[PDB]
Amino acid sequence: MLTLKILVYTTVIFFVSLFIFGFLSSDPSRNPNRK
Amino acid sequence: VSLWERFCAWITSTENRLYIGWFGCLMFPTLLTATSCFIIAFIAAPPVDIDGIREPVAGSLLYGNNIISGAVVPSSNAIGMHFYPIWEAASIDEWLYNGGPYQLIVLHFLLGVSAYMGREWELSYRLGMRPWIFVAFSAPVAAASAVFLVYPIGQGSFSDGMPLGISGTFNFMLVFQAEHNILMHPFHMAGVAGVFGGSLFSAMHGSLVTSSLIRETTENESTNYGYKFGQEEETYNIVAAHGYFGRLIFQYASFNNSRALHFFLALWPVVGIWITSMGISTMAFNLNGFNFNQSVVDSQGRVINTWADILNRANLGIEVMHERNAHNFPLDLA
Amino acid sequence: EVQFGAYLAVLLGTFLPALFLVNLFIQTEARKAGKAGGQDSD
Amino acid sequence: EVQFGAYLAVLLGTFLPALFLVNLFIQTEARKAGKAGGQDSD
Amino acid sequence: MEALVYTFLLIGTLMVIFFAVFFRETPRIL
Amino acid sequence: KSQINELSYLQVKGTGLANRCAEVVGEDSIKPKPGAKLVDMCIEPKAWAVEEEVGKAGKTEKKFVNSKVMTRQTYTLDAIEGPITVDGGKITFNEKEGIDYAATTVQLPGGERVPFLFTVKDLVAKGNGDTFKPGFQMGGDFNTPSYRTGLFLDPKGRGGTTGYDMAVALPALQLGEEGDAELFGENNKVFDITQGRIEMEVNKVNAEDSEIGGVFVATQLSDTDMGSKTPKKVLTKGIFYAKVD
Amino acid sequence: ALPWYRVHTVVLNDPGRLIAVHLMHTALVAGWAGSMALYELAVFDPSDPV
Amino acid sequence: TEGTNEWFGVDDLRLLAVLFLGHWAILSLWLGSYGDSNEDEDFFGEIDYSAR
Amino acid sequence: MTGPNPNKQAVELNRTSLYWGLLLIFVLAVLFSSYFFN
Ligand code: CLA
Ligand code: CLA
Ligand code: CLA
Ligand code: CLA
Ligand SMILES: CC(C)=CCC/C(C)=C/CC/C(C)=C/CC/C(C)=C/CC/C(C)=C/CC/C(C)=C/CC/C(C)=C/CC/C(C)=C/CC/C(C)=C/CC1=CC(=O)C(C)=C(C)C1=O
Ligand SMILES: CCCCCCCCCCCCCCCC(=O)OC[C@H](CO[C@@H]1O[C@H](CS(=O)(=O)O)[C@@H](O)[C@H](O)[C@H]1O)OC(=O)CCCCCCCCCCCCCCC
Ligand SMILES: CCCCCCCCCCCCCCCC(=O)OC[C@H](COP(=O)(O)OC[C@@H](O)CO)OC(=O)CCCCCCCCCCCCCCC
Ligand SMILES: CC1=C(/C=C/C(C)=C/C=C/C(C)=C/C=C/C=C(C)/C=C/C=C(C)/C=C/C2=C(C)CCCC2(C)C)C(C)(C)CCC1
Ligand code: OEX
Ligand SMILES: [Fe+2]
Repeated sequence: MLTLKILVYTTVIFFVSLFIFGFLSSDPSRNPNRK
Repeated sequence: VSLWERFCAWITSTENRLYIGWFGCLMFPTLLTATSCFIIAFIAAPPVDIDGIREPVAGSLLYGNNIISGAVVPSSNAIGMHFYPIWEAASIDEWLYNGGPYQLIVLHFLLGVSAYMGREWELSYRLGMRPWIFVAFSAPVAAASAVFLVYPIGQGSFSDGMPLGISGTFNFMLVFQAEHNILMHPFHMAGVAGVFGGSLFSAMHGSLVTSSLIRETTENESTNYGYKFGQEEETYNIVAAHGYFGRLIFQYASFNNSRALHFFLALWPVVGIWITSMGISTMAFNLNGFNFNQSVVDSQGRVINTWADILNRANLGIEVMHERNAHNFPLDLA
Repeated sequence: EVQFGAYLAVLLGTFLPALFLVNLFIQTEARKAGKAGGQDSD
Repeated sequence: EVQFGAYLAVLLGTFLPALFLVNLFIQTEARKAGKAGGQDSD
Repeated sequence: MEALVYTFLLIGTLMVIFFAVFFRETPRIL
Repeated sequence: KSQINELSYLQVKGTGLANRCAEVVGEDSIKPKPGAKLVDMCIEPKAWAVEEEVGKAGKTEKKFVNSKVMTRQTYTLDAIEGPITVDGGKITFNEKEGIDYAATTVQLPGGERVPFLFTVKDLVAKGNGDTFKPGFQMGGDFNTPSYRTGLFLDPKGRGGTTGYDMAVALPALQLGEEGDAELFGENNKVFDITQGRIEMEVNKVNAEDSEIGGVFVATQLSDTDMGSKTPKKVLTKGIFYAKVD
Repeated sequence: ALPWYRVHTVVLNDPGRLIAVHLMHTALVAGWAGSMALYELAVFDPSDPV
Repeated sequence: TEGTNEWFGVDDLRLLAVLFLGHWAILSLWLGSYGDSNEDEDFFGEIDYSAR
Repeated sequence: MTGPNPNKQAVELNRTSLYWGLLLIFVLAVLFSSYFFN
């Protein structure tokens, strides 16, 4: 009820931004082949 | 050296107890909220207007239920397809009345299962595995999104969605029979063949390995202790189980290749459940199964009954009785 | 009229502590058969 | 109205067979600690 | 009084799931 | 208002505006004509209260506790028509048509859900004087129908005008001379009509626009599910609005 | 070789497991008071507090 | 007000400052390592193993 | 984890002390049952 609502958009785009900037973090290079 | 690189090194570490990964960044917060709301809504949750007629259906344990009858009730017919979060409900009492937690559980479930699926990909990348276990898990993800997401979309309401329970499942299956005739639809036919075939080739492969085990134990200890973990010797005579099934049916019907054998175990169920979950999907938009009612006639023109006409009279019994107060007009358009 | 929570008091007051004391005896005899090294140690 | 003999069915159907399976594990670990000969055999 | 048994069966089932995941007998080569 | 009529349909929907009665502006007098017929009377309650046994310091006299509505925005009456007949002493109103019932459900402390049909069916209003004034005050009785029409089926499948009439999955109850007469009350479904007393009060009139509006107070009785329980007295308050024509 | 009434004296010369035990008595005391008070709210009836 | 056609469900002005400070608070973490790097260094691979 | 605890001991209960503890529970079950059933 507009105080809870603020709390959800924090928590969503906290973890969504960890997802988005996780695969931008040179993620294909993280393999057991090399580096 | 940086704080982000020391965080990416931890979150993608296979040296954790459970691999978290980048999909776990939105698997774990989603599925723990679908869980922690499910346990509360299954145990302690007030009754829910499902038919939109202000007749609240009890579904939790504190309101006199058990494991079988208790269920998280779907949302109201009054809401229908509208998004109904907590902050758009003006109190939690108004939220729990109108079928609140069904949308909170389901939407955090389908995000967490579609992230559990991508997490099975990710660890296969970091371990050197060939990647496609997550394609086999697409088959229950197709079926979970068919009864919780796609079928409420094409029917236009989450109230037609599947109730999160055990007796609510059979309320879902029978009402789906009367309104859509799923048993005559060839995609439920192609997945009954998927799980009857799947449980066949499971118990047929699991018997021929256990039949042809090599002597490594005594008769006092267990059969299973003849396998030391991580050994490089083959633990069963595969030529023996090939010569058995090569005589049990005939010679040319037997896979001598164990790789092509262990692929056919993954093909048959998964293709059977992809096809089935697109049976619920095409019947979400009212493209029903076959209808052979009044199909056999004599030369006079009188209707001769068939087995489909007996099956029709079972469908007419459920059709005239499902949601016995919600209807006002002669045709169940919804 | 008797109290129906007394069946749960007595029959768990018997079985749960008495099955406990059996376990301390079975693992006692297993340690003695464990050290002894003959036909039962494994 | 529920049957008051069902509490005795369930809570002994849980505890009596589940406390049985615990005992077979405790004496299993006691035999392994019995043969091993160090600090726990006695 | 009746639903108290159902709750104890459910959270008691989730206990042995917890112990099976974290206190598992870790398999070892050699 | 006319300000509401300025908007289109796509601007009103989803905003919760169609639930709310209009706000009349200004105060003057208006006289009902001989053939005067009331046009757009809407009634919307803004607060609800159910008579209960309240926990005071040492006493348990009956008082009204308030309650939170749980059906969302479906409480307002609308489009209520009716001719305004002129008796000599007092101007009267008798409603004829329009949406004059709005079923709703409020929740008490303790978790009890009390549904009630909020209605103004067969209303006979009577108010002092002839012309509508800011001091005008009319009211009268209305008949509440039952919350369920007699062909409603309960969970066992029993209704007043349809359904079974015995416990359908308890077939050994109708054995003996007594039958199932111990649970007789839950088999006989009785359609119930009660009374309600609304008291309206005009306080703001337009005469150049011929639309009035003021504060009411309505009391009635909640439902019983055809004799399943004792119904409870429900008080409510709000604002109304009417077009006098 | 401990008797059954001396089984919990392995924690005498171990401060690190003296805490883990004292935390487990705390997790049972606190879990009691939560699950006792949940049991009491299913039984309580606020109809007449007089 | 549910069925309003508002961007990302942003009903009030206060919810924007939540969104901007969520993407940027992790963006600034990300630029602490992958930002301020050479934007002109290529490869003829399928996959780059350049640096941290 | 850390290393193995040097405070590992073993628990014993001979056949004598089994019958004491069984008879202790059943006689307390005989005694206190009549009061619990009330
Ligand atoms: C991080 C994982 C996660 C995810 C994905 C969700 C997702 C959701 N939650 Mg949930 N929740 C979470 C964690 C999460 N939750 C946690 C940890 C808690 C506990 C505090 C909750 C508690 C909670 C409650 C209590 C409720 C929800 C609700 C919801 C739903 C709507 C919330 C909303 O407005 O989203 C905000 C989303 C956005 C603003 C969109 C972000 C998407 C970005 C912008 C990516 C898009 C990229 C863009 C298109 C690129 C454009 C490029 C341009 C050039 C065009 C949604 C399904 C509600 C619900 O389901 O009710 C039915 C609800 O009531 N959640
Ligand atoms: C259904 C979920 C799903 C899953 C498990 C995967 C899985 C995969 N995708 Mg993929 N993808 C999907 C949907 C999905 N995809 C969709 C729907 C799109 C179109 C928008 C894409 C576009 C896409 C591209 C362009 C790339 C991948 C890549 C990959 C691989 C690595 C993960 C990655 O970085 O992608 C990140 C994850 C996504 C892009 C999808 C996130 C899906 C979330 C977790 C659930 C579904 C939510 C929904 C689609 C988002 C709605 C937001 C809105 C409400 C605001 C992996 C095999 C990469 C790869 O390896 O290619 C070789 C790659 O570069 N995907
Ligand atoms: C001999 C009888 C028979 C058989 C074998 C089947 C077989 C099947 N029917 Mg069918 N049916 C029958 C008779 C039969 N039918 C009759 C008589 C009717 C009319 C009443 C129907 C009506 C009917 C309907 C209406 C539906 C089926 C469906 C299905 C399929 C179910 C598979 C499924 O959903 O798994 C797929 C797996 C899942 C859905 C589970 C997903 C779970 C996710 C991945 C994870 C969950 C994790 C969990 C929460 C926690 C994990 C544990 C935790 C501790 C970690 C299967 C092909 C369903 C279908 O078509 O497929 C959708 C369906 O909706 N049938
Ligand atoms: C602050 C409380 C406290 C603490 C921390 C201890 C701690 C200890 N006591 Mg001690 N003790 C206490 C109170 C306490 N005692 C009291 C109040 C008495 C009087 C009854 C005793 C009498 C006593 C004796 C006679 C002996 C000890 C011994 C011991 C040591 C080992 C305990 C053991 O092996 O039991 C293991 C116990 C069991 C395996 C099962 C016991 C089963 C009980 C009887 C019934 C079940 C308990 C029940 C569920 C508890 C309900 C909660 C209730 C307390 C509110 C340990 C240092 C022993 C010692 O000196 O160490 C060498 C010893 O011989 N204590
Ligand atoms: C002279 C007179 C008197 C005149 C009368 C004329 C007369 C004599 C008539 C009589 C003739 C008569 C009728 C005889 C015909 C005999 C006959 C065939 C009768 C039976 C009737 C009948 C309906 C039979 C058809 C049914 C039949 C047996 C079908 C077979 C089904 C089939 C082909 C299944 C294959 C499935 C399959 C691919 C399995 C492999 C996959 C699987 C996981 C297996 C496991 C497995 C396999 C391995 O391979 C190995 C290696 C290992 C490790 C392993 O895990
Ligand atoms: C009137 C119209 C007539 C029909 C018209 C045709 C329509 C389209 C037909 C589509 C054919 C697709 C061919 C795919 C071949 C392939 O899968 O190879 C995969 C391998 C290759 O074989 C392996 O091949 C290897 C040799 S090599 O790879 O092929 O060179 C060999 O090493 C190995 O031993 C051998 O097993 O085969 C196997 O492992 C066995 C599985 C075979 C699967 C084909 C059956 C069809 C699917 C089952 C039915 C659906 C299941 C769900 C039902 C509910
Ligand atoms: C919530 C969880 C509930 C937890 C409950 C679980 C614990 C319950 C059981 C534990 C107590 C067990 C007692 C074991 C008993 C036990 O094993 O005895 C043996 C024990 C000590 O024996 P030793 O030191 O010889 O032990 C050597 C070791 O090898 C084994 O203990 O004696 C005592 O501790 C004191 C004597 C009590 C013996 C009982 C004497 C009274 C006799 C019975 C009287 C009844 C007949 C009366 C006739 C009128
Ligand atoms: C029936 C009945 C009843 C009830 C009762 C009950 C309810 C009980 C319960 C009880 C309980 C429920 C109890 C519990 C207890 C427990 C315990 C005693 C435990 C212990 C623990 C431990 C042993 C731990 C361990 C560990 C871990 C896990 C990890 C780490 C390490 C350690 C060691 C810490 C009554 C009387 C009312 C009435 C009558 C009848
Ligand atoms: O909501 Mn659940 O079920 Ca699908 O059909 Mn129409 O809607 Mn209602 O009726 Mn029938
Ligand atoms: Fe295999």
